[PDB]
Amino acid sequence: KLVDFLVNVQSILNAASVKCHVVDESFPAKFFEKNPDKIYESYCKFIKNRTTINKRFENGEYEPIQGGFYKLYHDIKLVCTILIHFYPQGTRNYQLVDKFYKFSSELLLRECCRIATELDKIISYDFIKISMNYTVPISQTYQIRTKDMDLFSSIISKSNLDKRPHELPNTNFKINNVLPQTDIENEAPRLGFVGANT
Amino acid sequence: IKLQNLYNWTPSNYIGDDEIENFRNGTPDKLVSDSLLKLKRLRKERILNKVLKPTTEERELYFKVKRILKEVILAKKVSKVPINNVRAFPVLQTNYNGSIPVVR
Amino acid sequence: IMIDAASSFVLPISITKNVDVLQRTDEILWFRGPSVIVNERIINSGDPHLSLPLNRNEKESLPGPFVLGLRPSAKFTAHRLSMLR
Amino acid sequence: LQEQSELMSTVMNNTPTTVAALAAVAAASETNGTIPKPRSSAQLEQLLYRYRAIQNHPKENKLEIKAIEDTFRNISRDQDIYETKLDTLRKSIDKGFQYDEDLLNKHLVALQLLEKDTDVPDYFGDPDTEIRISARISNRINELERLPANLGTYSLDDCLEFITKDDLSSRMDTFKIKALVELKSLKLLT
Amino acid sequence: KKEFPVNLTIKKNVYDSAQDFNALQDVKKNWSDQEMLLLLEGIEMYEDQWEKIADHVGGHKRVEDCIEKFL
Amino acid sequence: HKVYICHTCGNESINVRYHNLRARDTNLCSRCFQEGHFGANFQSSDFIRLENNGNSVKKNWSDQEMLLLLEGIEMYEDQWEKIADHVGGHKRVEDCIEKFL
Amino acid sequence: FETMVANPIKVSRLQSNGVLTIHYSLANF
Amino acid sequence: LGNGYNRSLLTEDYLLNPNNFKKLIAKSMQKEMQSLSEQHTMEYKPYKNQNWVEYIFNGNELSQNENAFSFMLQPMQTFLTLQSHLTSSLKDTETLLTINKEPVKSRTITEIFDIRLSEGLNHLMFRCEDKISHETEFMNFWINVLP
Ligand SMILES: [Zn+2]
Repeated sequence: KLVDFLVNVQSILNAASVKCHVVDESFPAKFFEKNPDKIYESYCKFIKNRTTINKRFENGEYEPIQGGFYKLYHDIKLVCTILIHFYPQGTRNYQLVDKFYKFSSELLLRECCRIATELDKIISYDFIKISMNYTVPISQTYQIRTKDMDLFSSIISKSNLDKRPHELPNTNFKINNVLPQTDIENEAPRLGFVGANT
Repeated sequence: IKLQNLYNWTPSNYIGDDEIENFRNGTPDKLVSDSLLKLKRLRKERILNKVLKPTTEERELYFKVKRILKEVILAKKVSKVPINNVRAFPVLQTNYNGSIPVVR
Repeated sequence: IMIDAASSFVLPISITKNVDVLQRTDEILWFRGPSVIVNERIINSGDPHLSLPLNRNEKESLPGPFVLGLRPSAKFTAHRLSMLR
Repeated sequence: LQEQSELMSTVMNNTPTTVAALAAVAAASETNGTIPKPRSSAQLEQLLYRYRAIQNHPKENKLEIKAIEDTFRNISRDQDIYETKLDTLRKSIDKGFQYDEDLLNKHLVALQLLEKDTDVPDYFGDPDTEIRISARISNRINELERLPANLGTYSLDDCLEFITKDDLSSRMDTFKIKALVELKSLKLLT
Repeated sequence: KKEFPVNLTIKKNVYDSAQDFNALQDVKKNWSDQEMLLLLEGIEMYEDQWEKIADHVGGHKRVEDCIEKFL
Repeated sequence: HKVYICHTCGNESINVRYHNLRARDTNLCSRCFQEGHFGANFQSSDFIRLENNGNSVKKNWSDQEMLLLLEGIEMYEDQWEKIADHVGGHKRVEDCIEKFL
Repeated sequence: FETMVANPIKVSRLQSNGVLTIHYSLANF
Repeated sequence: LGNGYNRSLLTEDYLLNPNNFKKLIAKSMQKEMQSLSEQHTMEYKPYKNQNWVEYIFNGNELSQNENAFSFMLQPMQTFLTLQSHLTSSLKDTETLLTINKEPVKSRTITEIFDIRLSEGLNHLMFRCEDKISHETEFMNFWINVLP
């Protein structure tokens, strides 16, 4: 079960890396094995102080245990943080690493599991709350106060592992956070509504 | 009043079987051929009556036919049980209004 | 209710020095309203966290949003990447 | 007077205890013409579970609970009748029959066509019958006009594309175009 | 021969109307879209073994229930 | 080849448009449809992904060509010049009527 | 910067739908 | 970087719906949800059909170079209320809220406001400041109430 589970992950990450070549990047040992929140600060320590991800499977660095897929998680996150800081934020390979990181993390998060408010004082008094919660990373836009137009911008495609300071092409820009809307969907109207007889 | 004979409940078990045990001692496929002709004839009488809903006599007869072929796949384990699928299925997708406000 | 509103505006000052990430005209598009962030497109219309059957106060911190998105297994994707070539 | 649907209306409105259909000889027996032994798998059977679980608290104002619990004995009997009958079926199977594939091909195809009410070939003027054609055409238009507009697909071939969190795969509208060619050609027939 | 094609994946079932797809409906026998995806997935992989597909679905559906779904 | 200018901006759709099904004469880029810049009136369900590239050898009649033919007869009810470019312009007048009948 | 009224980008719906991309049809010298 | 310019004031800001929208309809499947920007969990609780969503803003780890926020409200949800849990009213902390330009006074540390929104965008410019310490923090909520 876990033997194919190393092979099926490996067969995807080689074939899903032809346009971006993250897996064939020059990657040293980089033995941190720390908190994944520390995975760049220990690497920033590694830059100040001083075997690739394809060759990690080939050297058998990854065992059929959680730690063998934790190092598989640790070494992948090290390469993408190298490649995000290498490229500027507008190049195609910056977002190609950003697209490959989001896919490979989504591939590793699953399949290892297979193997104070007056409104709340009324509703919890009135209802029974079966609950479900989760985390989501939001994006940002710009905010411009022009002459009563109150302009907005598009979504900046800066990755979540960029960690660069807030530069501004204009200081009269304001910056706003776009909260993502997620719930049960409002019921779409029927097919007679969309495509009626005109 | 039981529980697992009360939660495990389909429309294909209210009749029970009452005919297939006698017929499975011989061939099982002749009742498949003779009842789909009754399903086709009753459907012809449904189109020629300007009616839409299926009768209770052919719906109860429909779950008889699916129970025959299932046990041949279950126990006899037919050498193909042929897979001809469209390899797709309809799912609901999310919808959203635009964020640019309306102009009147 | 009109349809032909502009909703896309361009400031005349060419500030295209640090702007390679945003949406350009080919100048910067400045819309009338903000953006819409959607988590997942395909919903899982089964999955009894959402279906709510009428049989039998509990919380459940599910792992991420990817439970409700219909993803396939890597075993078949390896079975399909072997079906690739 | 739709006694099996008024319980669904009381369940969907989340108030099946404030009225509870007011079961007497004038109300519980008027909408029934003993409960009429509902037909669905669980869409009308899980209703009677919650209807009894709600009427466990009054337990005496509603005399129809004896009529509901009698069919609870009949459901547990006919399941037990079938579970002995399914067991006597699985022993009455001849150890050799060798079910023919090309008849099972004709049995898998003809069953799938007869499920969703289409004409099956055998291979085994006159305005009276003009209304009986147009009553099936208008049957189809009113069935296509109840599908939701946000219909999407999922093929088994998207795993070679490696769709990200927001990638907009190009196979999402391979069912939505076919449902609108069908709905609009059924209006341009004249 | 030019024939109008039959669209069975859009057609709702008439005799039962409870084994339709979950977008077309308006142990456990619920059969969510995940196990419905894993059913055709193991059918594409294991090709009607009904036991390698029964645990590729995820165990909550019986072998008879995979054959009841496949029909 | 046609050009398909994106609605609610001035960008050009490269090879794929999101044709509105209630405005029925507007197209969108993927980016203008991803962030919901089509105005708060439309519900993102009235947007069929249509393509802008030239199709295969003729008398094939893909469902994009079939629906865009079916939109025009609901739009115009005549003027098969105005139907043939609505299919994409790579189909003759003599073929769409030969396809419709 | 708040006296910097921007340029509206008009779509002109007929240009959005079907504009194609004359001496090259040689019948006009 | 503006994360070192975090908010000294403004512990919690609640954008809960009023009980008037509940009591005029109701007389539930809870779905908490948090965002990966270190703060502002957005919990909500619909039922099979009202929602009564709630945008809480625990502004202790929120920045002040990023003052504005943006979300979208339903056409049924045009009313909002604040619950401005500050750090402390050590002085007369001035909490004003111009929805676009219109100041909302209060309902009457924790100050409750009465926000009624119109369709389309809203500024909802909220701020706190102290007279003596002379330190301002800004809150903007680009609320696009749906038609
Ligand atoms: Zn565009």
